[PDB]
Parts: sequence; C-alpha cells; structure tokens
Amino acid sequence: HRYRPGTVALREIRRYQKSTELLIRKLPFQRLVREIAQDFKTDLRFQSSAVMALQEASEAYLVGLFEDTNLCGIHAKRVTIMPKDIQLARRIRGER
Amino acid sequence: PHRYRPGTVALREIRRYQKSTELLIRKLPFQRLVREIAQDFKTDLRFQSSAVMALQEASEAYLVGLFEDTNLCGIHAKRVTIMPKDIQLARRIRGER
Amino acid sequence: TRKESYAIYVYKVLKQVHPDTGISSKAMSIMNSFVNDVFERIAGEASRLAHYNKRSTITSREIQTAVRLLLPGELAKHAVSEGTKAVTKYTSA
Amino acid sequence: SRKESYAIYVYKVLKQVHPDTGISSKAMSIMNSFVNDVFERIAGEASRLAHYNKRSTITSREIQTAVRLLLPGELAKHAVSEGTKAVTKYTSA
Amino acid sequence: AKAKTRSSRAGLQFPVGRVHRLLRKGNYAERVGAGAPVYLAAVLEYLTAEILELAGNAARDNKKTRIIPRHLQLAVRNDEELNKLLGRVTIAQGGVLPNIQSVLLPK
Amino acid sequence: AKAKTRSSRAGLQFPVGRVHRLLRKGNYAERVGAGAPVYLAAVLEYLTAEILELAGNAARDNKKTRIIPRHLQLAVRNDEELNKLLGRVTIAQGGVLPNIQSVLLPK
Amino acid sequence: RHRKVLRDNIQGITKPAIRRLARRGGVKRISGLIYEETRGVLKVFLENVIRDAVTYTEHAKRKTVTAMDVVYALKRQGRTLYGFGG
Amino acid sequence: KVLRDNIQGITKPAIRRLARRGGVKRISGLIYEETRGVLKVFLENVIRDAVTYTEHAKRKTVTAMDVVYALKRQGRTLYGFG
Amino acid sequence: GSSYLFRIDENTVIDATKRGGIARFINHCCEPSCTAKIIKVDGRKRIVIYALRDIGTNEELTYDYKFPCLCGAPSCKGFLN
DNA sequence: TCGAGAATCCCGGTGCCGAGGCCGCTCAATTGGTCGTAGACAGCTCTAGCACCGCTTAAACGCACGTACGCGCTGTCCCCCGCGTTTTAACCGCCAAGGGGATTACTCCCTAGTCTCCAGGCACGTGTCAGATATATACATCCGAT
DNA sequence: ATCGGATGTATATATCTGACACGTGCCTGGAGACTAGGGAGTAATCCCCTTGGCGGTTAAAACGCGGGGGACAGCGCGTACGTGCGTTTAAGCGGTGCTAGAGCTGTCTACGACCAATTGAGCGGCCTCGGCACCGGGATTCTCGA
Ligand SMILES: C[S@@+](CC[C@H](N)C(=O)[O-])C[C@H]1O[C@@H](n2cnc3c(N)ncnc32)[C@H](O)[C@@H]1O
Ligand SMILES: [Zn+2]
Repeated sequence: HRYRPGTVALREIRRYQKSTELLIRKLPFQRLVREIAQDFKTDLRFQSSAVMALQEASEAYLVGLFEDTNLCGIHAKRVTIMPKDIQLARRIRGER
Repeated sequence: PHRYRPGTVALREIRRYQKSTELLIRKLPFQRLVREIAQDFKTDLRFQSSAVMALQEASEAYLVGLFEDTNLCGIHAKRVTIMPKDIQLARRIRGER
Repeated sequence: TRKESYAIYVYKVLKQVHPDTGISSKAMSIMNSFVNDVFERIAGEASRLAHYNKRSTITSREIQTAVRLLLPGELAKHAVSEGTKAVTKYTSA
Repeated sequence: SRKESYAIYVYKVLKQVHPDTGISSKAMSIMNSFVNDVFERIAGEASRLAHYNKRSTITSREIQTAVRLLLPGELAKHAVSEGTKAVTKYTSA
Repeated sequence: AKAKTRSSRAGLQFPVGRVHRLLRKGNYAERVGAGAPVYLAAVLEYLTAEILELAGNAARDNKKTRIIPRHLQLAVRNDEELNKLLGRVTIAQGGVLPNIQSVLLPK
Repeated sequence: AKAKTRSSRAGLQFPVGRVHRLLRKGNYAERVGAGAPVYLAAVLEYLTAEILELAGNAARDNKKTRIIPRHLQLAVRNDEELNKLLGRVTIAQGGVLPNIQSVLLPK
Repeated sequence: RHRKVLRDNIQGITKPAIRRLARRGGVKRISGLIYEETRGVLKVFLENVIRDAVTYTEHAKRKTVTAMDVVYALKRQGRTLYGFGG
Repeated sequence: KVLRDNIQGITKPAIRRLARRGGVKRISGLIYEETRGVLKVFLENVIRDAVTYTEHAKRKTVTAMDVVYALKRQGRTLYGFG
Repeated sequence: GSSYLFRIDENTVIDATKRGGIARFINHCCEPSCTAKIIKVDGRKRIVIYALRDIGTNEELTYDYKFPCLCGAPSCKGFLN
C-alpha cells in the first residue's frame, strides 16, 4: 500500500547485489555492438560468444563506475547521483 | 600598513610555482627519509646520488598529481579548502587504497 | 584438432583440498584462464629481469625474484617457501 | 666502455625541423629515453600479434598494426603513412 | 618417489613438462634453466590451491557442492591479498561483493 | 640515393642498423623480417620529429634558443595526441601545465 | 541483400536497465539526466574496445570478431577478463 | 645509526609548496599528516621494488636504473634518468 | 591614409604598404585579442602575432597598437591614443 | 571608481661552463654468399553465424501523485592566511678514505640439441546426481494507526 | 514505546534434466642418454663514487598574532524522483533453413639465418666559445584602502 519513498530501493539493491545474471538484455545490446562496429569495418560477423564478452566486461565496468559515482555523491553530502558526479569519477580516474 | 587580502598571496604563489620547475622538497630531508625506509628492507645500502633524485622527482610529481585530484574533489563539494576527507576520496577513486 | 587446458591439473588440486567438492564448466574456464595469467605475469617479469642484468638464462633465481615482486606480501612469503621446498625435493630426490 | 645511445640521431632531427636551436643534455636524456620507451611498446605489442596468430616473424605488417593499436587517432594515421613511404624507398632503391 | 613425469619427482600436481615447453616457445629468454619450470609449477600449484581452498570454502556457506563462478568472486574479493593480485580483473558472470554504503542505510 | 647505411637507402635519420640489432638481441620474436626495422625506424623518426617540432615551437615562445625539459612538458601536455601517448609518464624536472580551476579565481 | 544503416540502437540501453546497473553498484536515487549520460559513457567504452577488437581481426585476416580477440582487446587496456580464455 | 621520525623533515611549508603546484588555494591543516601518510605509503612501494632489483643483481647500491624499473613496474615511468 | 609601418627595434620598421603579408590587415581595437611579441629566428627578428583568448570561427581579430576608435566598442578610449 | 604601494616584468651588462665542433679509432654495420623452412598460396569440408517466424509474456512505457530531498539563504564561529621576529639546519664547499662496482681472465658445468621411447592425457561416449524450477510455508522487516 | 496485518524472504519436498564425473582408446609429447659448448661463476685488480665531517652563510622554517572568511548547521521551499497501476511492444525461444567464412591439409616458392671478409660511421676524448644565469634601473601594473 504505497510503501515508503526509498525502501523499495533498498529491497531492490539487496536483490541485485545477491544475484549475478546479466542486466542489460541480450538483443538490444547485440544491436548496439553491430552499430558501433560499422564505423571500423563494414559487414562484420560477431562470433556469438563475443557479444557476451562485450557484455560481461561492459556492465562490470558500468557497475564499477556507479560504485565510484556513489562515493563522490555521498562526498557532496547527498544521496542523489547526478551528471556532475560521473564526470568527476571519470576525470579523477584518468579517462579524460 | 599595506595589507595583502586573505587570498592573493595564494593566487600569486599558484602562478609562481606552476611557472617553475625546480624541486620543492629540500634534498637533505629527502636523502635521510629514503634511507629510513631502505633500512627496513636491506641493511647498509648505499644509494647512488642520482637514485635519490630519481625518487624525489617521482614523488614530487606524484603528490602534485594527487593535489590536482583533491581540488577537483573539493570544488565538487562547493568548497575552496581541501580536507583529509578528499585525499581519502581521490585515492579511493583512483584505485590506490 | 586438440586444445590443451589446465583443466585436469586444476581438478586434482580441487580434490586435494576439498575432496567431495566438484566444479562447474564455466568456473573451470576461469581457473583455466587464471593459471595462464599468473604465468605471463611471472614469466614476463622474470624475462625483463633477466634482460636488465644482461643474463640470458631464466634460472630458478629469477622466479624467486619475480614472485617477490608481483605477489603482494603474505602470498610472497608463502610461494617462495613453496618453491624452494619443491626445488630441493626435485634435486635431492 | 661503449654505452651507445640515440644521442646523435635525435640531433640530426633537431637540425632538420629547427635548424638554429640546440638541446640541453637533460632534454637529450629525455629523448634518449623516449625512443627507448616507444620501442618497447611497439616491439612489445608486435611480439604478441606475431604470437597470437601462431606466426613466428615480426614482419613489417605487425609494426603497422602495433602502431595502429598504440598511437591514438591522428598520430596513427600519419605514422602509418610515414612507414609505407619509407619502406617503399627501401624496396625499390 | 618416482622417476618419470618430473612433477612426480618434484611432488606437484601441475606439469613441469608443459611449463618447460611454455618457457621456450613463448620466447621469454634465450635459455631457460632446469630448475626454473620446477619453481614456476610449484607457484602455480600454490595459487591454484589458495583459490580453490577459498572457493569451495564459500561453496559450503551457500551450501552447494560444485563451484559456480559466483563463488570465485566471493573467494577473490573477500581476500585481503588476492584482491591486490587480481585487482584489475573482472571474473565473468561473477556478481559483486555484497555491500551498501552505510550512510544509505535507514535510521 | 645511396647504397651503404640502410637509413640512407630509406631516407631516414634514425638508424635501421641499430633497430635491426635491437629486434634480435632483445628477443621479441624468433625471426624479424627485413622490412620490419625500416618501418619501425620511420615511426621513431616521426614521433621524435613531432615532439621536437612542438618542443622548439614552445622554445620560441619562451624566447630561448635551446630546449630545456620544461619545454618538453609544455609540448607534451598541451598536445592531446601526445598527451594520450604519454599519459602515465612523468618528465623529470619538467613542471606542470599552468592552470587554475576557475572557481578559485576572484570575482 | 539488405543495406541497413543501423542508427539509434543506443536507445535500447533502456532507462530501466541503467536503473538495475545502478542497483548493483549500490546507489539509491538516480537523477533524470543520468540516462542520457551513461549512454554517452557506454558508447565511449564500446568504441575503444571494438576499435581494438576489429584491428586484431583485421590484422588476422578474418571477418569474425571472435572472443579471443575481444579478450585481447580488453587485456591491452588493463581490464583483463577471465572466462573466455586468457 | 637506526633513525626514526625523519618524515617530519618533509615540513609544513614543503607540503604546501607542493600543493600550490597542484593549484590549490586553501589547505586545511589536517592535510599535513594525511600527506605524510601518503608519501610514506608511496615510497614503501617504490623502494621495496627498488631494493629487489639490487638484491637480484647482488649489489649494495641502489643505482639509478633500479628505481626506474621499479617505477615502470607500478604504472608510472620516469623519462630522464636512463 | 593608413599606418602600414611597424617597429621591431627603434631603428627599423616593417613597411606594409606595397609589400607585406596578410598580417597587416587586422585593425585596431582597444580591447585586445592579439599581441605581437618580437622573437628572434637565427639572428634576425621576425614579428609574430599570437592570440590572447580563444578566438572562434570567423570571430574578427583585434590588435592594440600602443603608440577615433571606430570599433563600436563602448569599453574603450574614444580615440586611438 | 581611485592614488599609494609593491611585486612582477623587462631590459640591460658581465661571467660561467657546458653545449658543439673536431681528432683519432675500434667494432658494429654491410654484404655476399648458402640453406631450409616459415608463410603463402589454393582447396575443401563444415559449422557456426545469420535470417526468419510464431509465440508468450516479462518487461518497458506512460501517467498520476505526493513526498522527501536538493537547493538556497541565512548566521555563526572558528580556523586559516598573513606577517614579523627569531631560530636552525640546509647548502655549498671543502676535506679524505675506502668500499664496492667494473672489468679481466681462466675455467667448468649446465643445457641445448638430438635421438629413442612410451604413456599421459587428450577427445569421445558414457550414465547419474546435484541442480533449478515447481510449490506451499514460517516469519523478518515494514507500515498505517495507535 | 507497539499493535495488525502483511508480505515478500528465506526455509523445506518433489522430481525431472541435461550438465558433469567417469570409462576406452591412442597418440604425441614428455623422459633419458649424451654430446659439444658457451655462459655463468669465481677469482683477480683498481679506482670511482659514496659515506663522513666540517666550517662556514643564511634562506628558510618555526612560532606567535590578529582578523577575516569560509565552513557548517539550520530552515524552508518546490520540484522532481519514486511508487505503482495499468498497458502495451518487443525479447526471448525454439525451430528450420542456409551459407559464408573458419579451419585444416598440402604443396611450393621466397627469404631470413648464418657464415665470413671488409671497413667506415660512431663513440670517446679535447678544446672552445656563446647561451643563459645573475643582478640593476625603471616602467608597468596589479591590487587596496581609501
Ligand atoms: C595599422 S593600419 C590597419 C590596417 C588597415 N585597416 C587595413 O586593413 O588595410 C591603420 C588603419 O586602421 C584604421 N584604424 C586605426 N584605428 C582604428 C580603430 N580604433 N578602429 C577602427 N579602425 C582603426 C585607420 O583608418 C588606419 O587607416
Ligand atoms: Zn572600440
């Protein structure tokens, strides 16, 4: 009955940290890889276990960014990440 | 007297030291700091006199590359100071400790 | 034709320290890929170290001084002692 | 003893682009230790590309693909085209 | 103990035959010494034993017999000096270490 | 152009004699091809030419003739491609790029 | 047969899929502007990996980006991936 | 002689002279003990790999190249000393 | 009716009426966007016009002369001198 | 919106040494020969990737809503900057001394290379067992109302 | 403090499945014998560079002071993110077809290793001088209390 703002999220976190399936879906991510690989060759043919190795290496990086988005958004004394938090964590790490 | 305001001996000494090369940590408290830490690994090690300065230059240009990363992490909290809850952020982001 | 692995040599050491416990096929491929990666860190580091002293031989002395660089701390004090035990027990036997 | 360097060879490129300027002996040891670093990243990377494909030769094609792996963007495209311009003076003449 | 199969002369379970092959046609140096693949096969035994001790250790806590990759990340990231060794790495289909930052926990 | 000194056959100023030596007694692969030290000496010519173009370029701004190491960091960090190539590196006795974060500038 | 210039497959990385990657990172409240910023940071990570992943095949003279070559592309950037060989 | 507390010779201006090169404006005075807890952590990593490259070479002198290989180990480099 | 000279040192000028480069064509504004430091190249001093600020695409350059102001700028002195 | 102040800039003269230009001089570069073998061909088999379709519904999508969090605006006080005066150890330039690095020169023993042997271990076909859904349930944390 | 549901979460059977631990065959890589050989160890010199000391000189640190502003808490607002409920619209799936490309075998031609025979560019050593350190006058200018 419209449980409180915030504790669906802490029930959502403990589900997802205790599970290990892949979070981005297979077919939209397979069309993102076949879009970005059009710039570097035309009519490539991805071997279908190399659109898992581009998934489990990419969402293990996006998760590892949100662990470092959250540590700097806590640092600004709030609980809301923002795009001025992400571009700190990419800049301090040295992706710029 | 003619009093310089709090803030513009800083923004002079930024633009002085960024426009200069030379070593900022004095060499004799770095010659005897390196020999402290080497005395816990292998006793009675001589140092080549270049190999102190190769340690000084890689430590002066590490701490500068740290302090450019706290000051982005401090401005992020709308401050102009830097506190030790910034160095322990900018090392944790960069995967140091 | 044939693709070699470290699949069986992991499997004896699994049944050595956990003698009832199996392993999967995906989590064998990690432990197959982990052994190949600690090789090319150690034999990489023990190759440049042979070059820096202008020797041409990876002897046992280099891999003592390549484990002691990569392996951080208490794994270094063990895997040196697990090495020189096993290089005496090869030589003396 | 004879400890070689790239000291005179950098000097003949400084007296091409800027034919009046000189160079300090500290900023010679940087360029002597720059060339010794881009060597080990090009021959270091083109010793994996001629090992993953089970070849055994560093040909002149891997040093092309080593350079397009390391060098970013528009330094890759100009140094690739500086390469094949200079190996074709070698093959004809 | 034995004569054939130099691992059995050393007392390892990792092959010293394969490691001495992979130090020559990997081109690491010119002339690999005879003691060198013995020392290297013992270290690769020990680090595989250190992981698979801790891997099946955290398989009994989740009460399953066989080891899935999720147990390997729980053996690696929970350790204090295997996390430094596998610092850069991502273990595929392996989850994360369960933690919340404790500011976000309720009152 | 010439016959001796392969660099002069290629038209480089970097030696192709030394680079073909340092691809064999550096032990990078078994058999280095004949075109391979030519291509590698041309690239190391070009990256040395790209730096020393930009180094003495910012030597002119300073107004000094010779290049000190301070001019090399001003040639490397001001250029994006070079910066990417030399990302990890620290050029010894070389200062920093002069910048202040513009929040700290006065009103 | 079909010359389809594929565009806007980036909008398949959906707003309830950046939420669940946020949850596994363990973060609580997400802004409205994250969802068009993470796709800017996803398309930068995939551009660097696939450009190296193609180059490893384009040198190897194939038309398949096989999973040995994605793993080698990730190993060169210092993000090793255990699970597919090497 | 066995020495202690040499790290307080990295004195309170010499942290703040270093921090101006980073381009910081105000330095809260608790920094001067966090920074010496960072320079000691950093020099323990470099010198212990620098001693190890001498210990292999059977020497009693940490030479100039044996720091540059210990820096190239950790992911820095130093151009200038060889 | 145009001052197409310049000064390197106080003895000699660089004329630009009949000969010259394209560097002469930029006019005066009292607010600067370019200066010209005198550098020396191999014994003889060329005169080189840098920028001060990030000039944009088709943003018209300025130059101070330092000896009316027809720039149209308000924040200026109403003359050249 | 500014005149006193002071730090910086800048331009000058005079001096230092370290960049640059040569003189001889050795070992590394050249080459011009053999020599097999690595890679370059076509060629062929096949399998794995792609294209498609029907379905089933799990998940994205949109909207409405109310609520808590960001933000901004205050005041406070504390603590950091600024600076003068005294203090002390860094620095430079001596000294000298000897340890250890660097090279040379015999010497030898480890190993590379080759062959002869053979079983370890690789892929394959096998049953079987520890799983994961499929299913009702006891109770931890959560919530509106008290 | 605590009720009343209550509701998803973690705790127990069921039982089917297709993943895995296991049993046969074989084959190729590993093991030994031994050979020549060069690379490393082990002596030896020798002298270069580091450790030690000290006598200065003084820049620099250490200290203390005032005062100012920046941090930090508080409060209030308003907006926008969450919650969910209701609804679409592909994802997933499995299935069949299809074929383009990957892998392998086998021929066979170019080509890099290697050897010696020669030598000439490159390093080391030595002279030398001009580019920049190093300070002085002044002109600007950069702030701040008028
Ligand atoms: C130094 S020349 C400039 C080049 C010249 N305007 C041309 O483009 O050929 C001097 C000329 O600039 C113009 N000028 C000088 N001061 C100016 C100003 N403050 N605003 C606009 N024009 C100016 C004068 O008319 C004079 O003829
Ligand atoms: Zn105007």
